[PDB]
Amino acid sequence: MRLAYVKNHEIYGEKLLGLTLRERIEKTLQRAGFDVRFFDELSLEEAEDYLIILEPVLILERDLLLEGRKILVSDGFTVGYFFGGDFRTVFDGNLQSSIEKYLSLNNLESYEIWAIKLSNDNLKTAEKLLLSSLIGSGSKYARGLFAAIFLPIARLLADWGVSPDAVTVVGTLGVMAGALIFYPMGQLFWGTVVITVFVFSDIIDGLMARLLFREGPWGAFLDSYLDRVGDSSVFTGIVIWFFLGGANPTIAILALICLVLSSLVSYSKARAEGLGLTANVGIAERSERLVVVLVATGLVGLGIPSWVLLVVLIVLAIASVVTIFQRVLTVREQAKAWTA
Amino acid sequence: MRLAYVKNHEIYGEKLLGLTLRERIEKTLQRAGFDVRFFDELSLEEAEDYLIILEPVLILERDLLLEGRKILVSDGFTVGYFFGGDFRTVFDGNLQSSIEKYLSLNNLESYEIWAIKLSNDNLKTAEKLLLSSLIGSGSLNKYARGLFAAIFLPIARLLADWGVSPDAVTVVGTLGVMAGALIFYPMGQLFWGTVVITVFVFSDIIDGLMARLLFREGPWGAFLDSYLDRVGDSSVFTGIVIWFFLGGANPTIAILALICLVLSSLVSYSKARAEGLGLTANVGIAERSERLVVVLVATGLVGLGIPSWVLLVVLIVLAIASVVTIFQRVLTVREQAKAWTA
Ligand SMILES: [Mg+2]
Ligand SMILES: [Mg+2]
Ligand SMILES: [Mg+2]
Ligand SMILES: [Mg+2]
Repeated sequence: MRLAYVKNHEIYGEKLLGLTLRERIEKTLQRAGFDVRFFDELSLEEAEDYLIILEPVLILERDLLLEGRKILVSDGFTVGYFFGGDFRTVFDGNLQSSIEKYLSLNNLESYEIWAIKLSNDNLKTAEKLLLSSLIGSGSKYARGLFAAIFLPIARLLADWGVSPDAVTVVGTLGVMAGALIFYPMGQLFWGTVVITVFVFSDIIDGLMARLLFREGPWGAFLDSYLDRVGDSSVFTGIVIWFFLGGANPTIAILALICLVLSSLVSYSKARAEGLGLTANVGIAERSERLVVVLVATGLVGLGIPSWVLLVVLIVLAIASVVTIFQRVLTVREQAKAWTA
Repeated sequence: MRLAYVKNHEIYGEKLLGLTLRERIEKTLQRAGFDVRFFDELSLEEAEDYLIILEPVLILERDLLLEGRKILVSDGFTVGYFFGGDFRTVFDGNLQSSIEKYLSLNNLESYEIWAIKLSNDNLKTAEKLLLSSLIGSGSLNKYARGLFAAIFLPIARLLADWGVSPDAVTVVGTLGVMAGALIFYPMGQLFWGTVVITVFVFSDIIDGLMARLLFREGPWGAFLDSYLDRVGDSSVFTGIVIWFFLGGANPTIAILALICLVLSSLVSYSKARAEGLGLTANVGIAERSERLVVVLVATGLVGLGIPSWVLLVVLIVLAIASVVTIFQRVLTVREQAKAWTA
């Protein structure tokens, strides 16, 4: 059993991005496999590991792995100590004496972590940093600019108490509204701007789920599922429009083939992960495919010749096919390697 | 190291459903984590576990779990003995004496297994039983089940003798379905397309049987079956959609087919992704073969000239069933996740 004692502070009560700093550090430490005890004055319990944080601190590092005794530091600051169970036979109720004694007794290296010391003045800074910590793998210059463009939305939704599931669902309904209503009507441009607007909700729900500590398998599932639904709806709309009012059967056929191939490309990865093996490899990514399809469709909606769309649909189809082939090949390799 | 000694016989060399009985028992014992030694006369080696099979026997039980010393029996028959390492200090070179002495020394309980004693006369029977043990059929009458196994015995024999792999069967079958769906249907031949698809559809059951029979049960097999099954169904709906959007001149049917295509993809993806996440969802009102049956029968009927609204109705009902299936799966995985946090 691992125990972590954190000292109470005045600033731990402040609310940051929907949680308090106290609950946030507590849940953070919980993610590290520690049972958290808040203390004004320490009463030690029998256990194996002891992680002692004194000064108020915001830990920005996502995965913290603590193995063996050591000292926790950020930019010259000492944020906390990690002592083993032996320290229970040391601590006499005086802090510095027991610390310096355990340090004279034990030789410990220094471990670098991503953290910021809390102060009343730098809270804004802390918030900014916290926002920056959520990112990746993202777009690195572009990533920095990126955090800047999606930071206010995440901040706003976090402050209003909006859940990420709500965001995912609303976004998908928006995409469905653009794809299944405007497109069959023959409005390709406005449909495209609606879809494009409500598509970034995937990245939004990821930031909010990460920010609010909710995460989980359900979260991952929902993002993936609704993402699939979204793409399928987009292609469905294209297919419908060009089969009827668009009066272009060949585009409609290519779009339909792309719909099916998309479903199959997603299903390959999903089913593979289901068998316990893995396949992340493919040339075609959801956002890139989305981008080319949306840009082409929008262009055609502004009057660009439809053969551009024909070409892009051909290329996307072929890319989906070779991606499928790649995935099937690597899962084959994995299986045959697993049997041996 | 675990050792299993099986005594050599004249009939072990005979080939049954593509393998010899000898290789079959050896590979069976290999699946149990045993190193197999075939012997005309026993030479014992130092080891931990000793599994001794004397009489020629075809073991029909799939998973055999052996923990601790015990006696192996099938329907009153005693098929073999399981002795520990101590038996190395017993065997003096006589078989019967050391076995009966060790049986007099040690009290071992009796474990029931599914197996059949080999004889020259009953070979046909054995073949039948093995076949019957390998094939599943969902919700089939025991008469219907017997009949079904009876109709696939010649097929299994033929494919086993010709050297055809189960992968070959799955792929060929899927190509057949695709040939029916993406060629005949867009041409406007719904009936013949339907008969092509219906003919090449049973290949799923065939590849399951062959993969089980030839002992290739691995993760690759499951992957390939699932994937090509998805490809097949998607191709079927794709064909329907294409035909009815252009020459079939029925936009509402085409739309219903497209919606069903998407919902099908989503219903499958739900299960695949759920399993990927480590949770499970086997629950839904709709099963693949039943859906296949109603769709194919309706489409074929329309292809023989029956009015297309029948197909419209069946597509609506199938759509709704897919939707509620989606609800069940999403709801239960939600329940599981929320239950997992608690
Ligand atoms: Mg998302
Ligand atoms: Mg996503
Ligand atoms: Mg099969
Ligand atoms: Mg199958």
